[PDB]
Amino acid sequence: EEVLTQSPAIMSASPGEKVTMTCSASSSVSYIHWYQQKSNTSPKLWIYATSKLASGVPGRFSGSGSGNSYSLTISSMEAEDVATYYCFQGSGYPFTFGSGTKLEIKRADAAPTVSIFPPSSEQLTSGGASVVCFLNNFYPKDINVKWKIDGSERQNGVLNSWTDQDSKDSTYSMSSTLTLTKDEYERHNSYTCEATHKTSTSPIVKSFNRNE
Amino acid sequence: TEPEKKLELRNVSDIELYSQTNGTYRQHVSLDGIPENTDTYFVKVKSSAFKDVYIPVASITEEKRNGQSVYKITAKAEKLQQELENKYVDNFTFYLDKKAKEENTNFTSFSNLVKAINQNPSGTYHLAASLNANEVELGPDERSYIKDTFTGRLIGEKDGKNYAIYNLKKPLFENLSGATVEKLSLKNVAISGKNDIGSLANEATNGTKIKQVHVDGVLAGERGVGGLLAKADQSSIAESSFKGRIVNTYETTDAYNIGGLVGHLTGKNASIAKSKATVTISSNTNRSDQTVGGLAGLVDQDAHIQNSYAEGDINNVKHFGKVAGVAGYLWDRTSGEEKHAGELTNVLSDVNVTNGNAITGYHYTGMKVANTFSSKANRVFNVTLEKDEVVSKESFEERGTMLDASQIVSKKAEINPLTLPTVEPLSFSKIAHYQANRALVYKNIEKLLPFYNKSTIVKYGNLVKENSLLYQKELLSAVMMKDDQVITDIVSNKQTANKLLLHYNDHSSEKFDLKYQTDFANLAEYNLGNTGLLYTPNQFLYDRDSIVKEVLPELQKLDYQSDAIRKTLGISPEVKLTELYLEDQFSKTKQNLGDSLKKLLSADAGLASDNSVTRGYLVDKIKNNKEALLLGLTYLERWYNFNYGQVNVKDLVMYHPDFFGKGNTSPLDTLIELGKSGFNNLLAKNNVDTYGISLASQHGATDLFSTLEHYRKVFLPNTSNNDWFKSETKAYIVEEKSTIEEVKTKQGLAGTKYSIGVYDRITSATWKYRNMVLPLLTLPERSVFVISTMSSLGFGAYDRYRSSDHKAGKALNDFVEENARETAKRQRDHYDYWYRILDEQSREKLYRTILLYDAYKFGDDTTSGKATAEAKFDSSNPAMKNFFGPVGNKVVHNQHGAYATGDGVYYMSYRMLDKDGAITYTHEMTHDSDQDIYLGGYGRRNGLGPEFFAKGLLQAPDQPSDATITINSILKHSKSDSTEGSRLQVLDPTERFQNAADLQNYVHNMFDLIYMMEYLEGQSIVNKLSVYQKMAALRKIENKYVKDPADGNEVYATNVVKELTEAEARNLNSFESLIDHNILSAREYQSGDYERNGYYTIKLFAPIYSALSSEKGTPGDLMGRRIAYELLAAKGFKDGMVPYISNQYEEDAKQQGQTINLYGKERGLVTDELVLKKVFDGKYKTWAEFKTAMYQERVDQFGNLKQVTFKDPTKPWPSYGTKTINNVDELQALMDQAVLKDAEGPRWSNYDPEIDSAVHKLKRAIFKAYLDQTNDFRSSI
Amino acid sequence: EVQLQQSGPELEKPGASMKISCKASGYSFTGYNMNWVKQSNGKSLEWIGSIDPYTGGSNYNQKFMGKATLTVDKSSSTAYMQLKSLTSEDSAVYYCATVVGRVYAMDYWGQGTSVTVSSAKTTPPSVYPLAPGSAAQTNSMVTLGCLVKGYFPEPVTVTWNSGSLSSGVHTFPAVLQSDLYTLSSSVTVPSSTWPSETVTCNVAHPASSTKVDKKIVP
Repeated sequence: EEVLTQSPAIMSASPGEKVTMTCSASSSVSYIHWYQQKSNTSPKLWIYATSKLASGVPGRFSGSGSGNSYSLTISSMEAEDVATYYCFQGSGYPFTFGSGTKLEIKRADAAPTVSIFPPSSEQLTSGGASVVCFLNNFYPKDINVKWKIDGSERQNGVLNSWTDQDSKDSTYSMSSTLTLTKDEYERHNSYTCEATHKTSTSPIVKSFNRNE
Repeated sequence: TEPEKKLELRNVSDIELYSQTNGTYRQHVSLDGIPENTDTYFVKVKSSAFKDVYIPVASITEEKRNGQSVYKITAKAEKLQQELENKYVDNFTFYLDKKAKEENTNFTSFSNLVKAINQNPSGTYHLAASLNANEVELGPDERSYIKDTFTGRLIGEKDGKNYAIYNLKKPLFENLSGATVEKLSLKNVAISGKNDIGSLANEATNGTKIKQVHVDGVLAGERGVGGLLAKADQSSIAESSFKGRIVNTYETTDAYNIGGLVGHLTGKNASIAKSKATVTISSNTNRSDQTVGGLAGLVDQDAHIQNSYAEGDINNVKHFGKVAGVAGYLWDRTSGEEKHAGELTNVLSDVNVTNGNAITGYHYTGMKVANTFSSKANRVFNVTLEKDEVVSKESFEERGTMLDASQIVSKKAEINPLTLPTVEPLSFSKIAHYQANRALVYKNIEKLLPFYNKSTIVKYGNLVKENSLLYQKELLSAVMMKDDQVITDIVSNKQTANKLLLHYNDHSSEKFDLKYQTDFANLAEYNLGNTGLLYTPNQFLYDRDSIVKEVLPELQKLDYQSDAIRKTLGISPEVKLTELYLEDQFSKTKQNLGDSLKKLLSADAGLASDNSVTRGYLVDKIKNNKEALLLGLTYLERWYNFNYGQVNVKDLVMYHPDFFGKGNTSPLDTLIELGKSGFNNLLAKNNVDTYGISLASQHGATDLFSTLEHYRKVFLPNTSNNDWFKSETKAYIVEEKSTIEEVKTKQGLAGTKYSIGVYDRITSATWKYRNMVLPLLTLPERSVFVISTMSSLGFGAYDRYRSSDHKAGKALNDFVEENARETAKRQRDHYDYWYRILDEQSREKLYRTILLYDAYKFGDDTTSGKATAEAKFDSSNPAMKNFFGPVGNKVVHNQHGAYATGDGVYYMSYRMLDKDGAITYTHEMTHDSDQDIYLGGYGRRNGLGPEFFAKGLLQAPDQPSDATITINSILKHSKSDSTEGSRLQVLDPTERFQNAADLQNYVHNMFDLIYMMEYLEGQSIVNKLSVYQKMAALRKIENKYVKDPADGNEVYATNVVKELTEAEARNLNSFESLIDHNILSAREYQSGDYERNGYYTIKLFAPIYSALSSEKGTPGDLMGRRIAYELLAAKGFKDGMVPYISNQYEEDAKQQGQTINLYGKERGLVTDELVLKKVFDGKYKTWAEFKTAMYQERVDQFGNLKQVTFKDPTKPWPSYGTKTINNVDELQALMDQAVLKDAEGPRWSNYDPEIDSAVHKLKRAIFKAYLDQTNDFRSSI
Repeated sequence: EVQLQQSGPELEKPGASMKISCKASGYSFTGYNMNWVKQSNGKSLEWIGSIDPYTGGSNYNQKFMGKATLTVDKSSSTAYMQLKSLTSEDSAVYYCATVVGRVYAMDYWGQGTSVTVSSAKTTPPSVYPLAPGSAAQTNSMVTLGCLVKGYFPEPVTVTWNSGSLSSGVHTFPAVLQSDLYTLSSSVTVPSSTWPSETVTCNVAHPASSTKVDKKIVP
């Protein structure tokens, strides 16, 4: 087997910055075939044969390598550039793909508008309870959120899903869900969850009462 | 008149000078310059009969010969007296010329020619004589001899009748544009590259003329391959001629197209016409995009083929990729214009392509051929489905034995190029005392001591007597100590070698005790026993230790996986070096490098130079190829470490090249050349061809076997060569011979086609695995169990049979060797049995030999049962690393199954040494030996299948316990064994069977008993059966003339089975009505139709009242199998069965007027009614009449007499003693009850409603009673 | 141009077997080698086996040895990837490839077959209203939401304000809990226009045919 080891797994660079990825194999092969992939789309070749560029590609994208040491060198960073990359190799059987590296923009760190909404009357007829909150257009991804029951810290029944770096502002949304039964929802009048961000030292706390 | 002994060179072919002035040794061939202030030069002189002699120059001058400046040269030596112009001198001197002008003209030298083409790409070039291409250095990594892409505007060989250049490792031009080159041919070509390699050049971009060109030799590169140009670009090439060995084993992932003339055919204006080629072309396709067209291929962009005929063969490893004899890829990357495909005209090849198509790789409704011709070769490719199976595509235009007439359509044959340079030997007289009778003796003793005054040379000759074997021609002799083939003069010089082996042209030697009677530091001389002649091994005893101190360290630091070694190796970085299998010997050679390098320069060159600067040249000569020296000596050591009795041949080939003549050749150089030769040449399998490239013309020898044959005469004469082969290898081989005296006498014959001799059979030509002789010879231990049997060669792995219950050491070895003897007895008895049957003079093909390779599933001793391991490559299995892998035989290797390529057998489901595998051995033998072997020289029935001939027609019973009419020729078992119960099969074959006539008697009786019980069955049935009991009892058979993909015609009739209707059953009121309704019992048959060539056999007692004979040419499977079983039971296999299953009446059918078109060739068709008449024209005009007469004849036969001595159990476990059925009526009365009970409450479900069924119990009750009652089925009355 | 159409997305129960198919056009289907890859969300993308269409050749990865085999139909110009012993790990988008000049991609890759494997029955999702706590309502724009939790299998579509709002909403990545899928989405709208105005999410999920909307309450 020949491994392929792309690094860094994710890179944040401002537009116009110099960005390069390093992939290393378990063997030495004459040619390496790069492959850009957008999020949740079929991928397309961007370079091949180590340096031979693929069609419909900008000049900024470049590639180089020898022995077990290979890499792709993009001179300038753009929004179109934000994509996954694989130095897939087929020179030797079995054909193998690179470990996986994705370009990301370097952006100013936005602070979020936090959420929190009670279990609906439709949820209460079911007999369950689910409060959920979001963190608005915030950067960098890095965010830590807590949950609470009547103002008592809780980390159970909690399910957090991260938005992927957006397209237009490339800043991330977020949502976490505190899910417990109606018994707990009726038991705790107050429900709380609070964000944590470098952008704002103070954790952004949002809460709504059972009575309101 | 006593002369003196002084140094004197007699065969002075030429003198050469080199200088160390620049710190590197360089040749000052001409324009040396006015005498240099410092004599840093050393004079190397070449002799046609002796190794080059060396000494530093001591004086050099420049004086005018006839007012003609010529650089005088002189050399100081210890005693180099020269008889110059019949005048004796003290030390050798000569005169080197000023300059030559045969480079402005490129007619004379290859080195001059390459320079000339490089100063002017565009010019007219002509050749004065055939020349050697060895003159060029070849470069470290230079792509081709010529850098220019536009060159050779008019290169011609027309000025002379014909000429060619021999010894090529690089393409010629590298690219051509508007270049005309014709009448140019090459001979010792060996071009290998990691780029798109073409023999002539990489490409011809514009129209370039390639005509009357006849390249021949070796061509093979890692990446791309074209016969002349890598690809054809709008260029005219025709009447070309490449005949050479080309293979791309390297598994490159690019879709390289290889071609006979050009890998890619791209010209629209271009076309290949009336061209010729031959090849051992092979490759691993893997990619459909990769295309090998045999003749150019990849026809694209309107390229037309004008009547081209090539005779080369293809051995493709991968079935998936596209390859074919004349076209690899008719289809275009552009749009599919019938016209952009290109055109094919008057094209026939006798390619035995494997895993490839016959004519065109891509078949498209608009095929652009229209003039298709093919030869009778093998086109079968392996489907590789769950079961491994191989079949022909059957989509080509076939031709008969007029292929020679088709060859006559080709316009030209060849040209006979004048021979390369000669520089003849010019082998003395004109001496004070000369005896004419001793002239040959003088030549013979000129070999024994060189550098001796010619007068002293003849002085020794006078000492010879008339009886001396020196009077007989004496080939080069050699010196050895206690049979150590000593080469180290510097070490054993003081030591006295036991004897001198005086080789003769008789190819025999004589032994003379040696002694160091006199010691000279200039040269060491020895005593010639009592005879009193002197003897000196040819050396100057120079200071080798100084060279030894410097050479060993740099060469010592090398790695098998070293990239630099790979860079010097002819291999890509991606490819794994596994094929070398030299890593073990890479380590060993390095461990022994000091002694190895000691044995190397001991006799490398003649040096009289006390000066140490001269010794440095030798050190410079070695390091340059240190990487190759290691690889070469390692390669030679790996393949030459076997002794003839007590004498290792390693020294014989590694050193002493003079022993077989041509001592002038440079032994050190043959190693460095063999190291750079290239991994294509060094490839394990390539050893045979590498004997041609390197071991032939250096040893002045023709074939590896011929040198080895020449060696038994020299060593261990009086012992057979096959005997030397048999005694020497570790592997256990066994050549059991057949009892028949004539065949046993033939097994005695060393002559080919009669010898059982394994050495002979492997050495025999037409054996693809002849290269398997080296790896077997160097096998470390008994990891190879081997057998030899009539028309066959067994091969197997001890490790394959290694498992729990078979301990790897001793116990596994004991069971394997004993099993090998048992299987050898089983195989040879079956062939001896087949010989008794074969009296039709088809014994002319009696000894055809094919391989029997094992699964290669080399299991651990730990594994409880047979291993399923692929063990594909690079395993610690000694069997794989030392054998099978070096003689690479890549195979489809199924998880389960045993398949044959038609020239070999393979075992996966079964084992070659397995007793049950014996039945499979005959099954493969049925698949291969039949076409004209079991058949009388007529091809199998046109529809009759390849696997339709064994499942029932011709295979051993799968087990004695198994019940099917069959001959148990393969298995012989004892009568005392418990298997005697329900043996149901011949206990001992070959004893009851002494002739085919005796088989005819054996089956008439065997089928009389079968015929007796079937009528006993129907009568009970037609007489006493309920209407509903009649429905389940019987089945009906039909024939479907369905379309088959292989043949457009749908005339092949296919036995299909179905239940008969209730109305159809009411009609039956007679035994004859079963014959008329053609309905047979459904007890052992299901209504699922029977696929043609499907696995259908004949149940031992399944009643068949059906004679469904197709008016069509083919009838089906069971009916075809069944009727052929009664045809044997009536007429002899040759007399009747062979006519019914060999389509031999096809010529009679054409006379009759019946015909079927086959392979786009109008052909004859043969029908059952037609053969029904040939076999029985008047006896019966219907098959129904033939079976009807068989029955009434049969009725009288059972009725008149039947033995009373039939007793059977046919009862439950509690044993029943004696039925004693005295009469048939008693049997019938008992039969009526047993069958009636069988029809009462029938399960007819779950499994085994037959061996459990009462009717079959009773059927095998009185059948076994007869088998036990009679010694053999000899007579029933 | 050559266009490749893989089978429609399918879902199968583990320890089972399924066959997918890639359609071909504008190229010699048989003449250019085909290829197949498995697309894992958790891991990078990994090749299963290249296939030769003209002679039905099949090269297998050691990982997929026997797990799956490749077939082809030259007449229909459509290859077949055969899958057996299907497991939850096998669950993935698949993708056929066309080899040109030693290179499987960009030309050509099929639209994708979202092969999934499951022992979970079709389920409609749980929708509840999502929005602010202490201060985010005061903003010029307040976002509201609708949940798509505990449903099987994905696909899903959504509309807002009774379908009156189809913009400013932001769909959030899907996540799977207890074997039933879950996902989210937002509705950025002025806060000056809510609860002053009201909205409901017209969610349309095809496999379970869900049409359930939730009103947002301050």
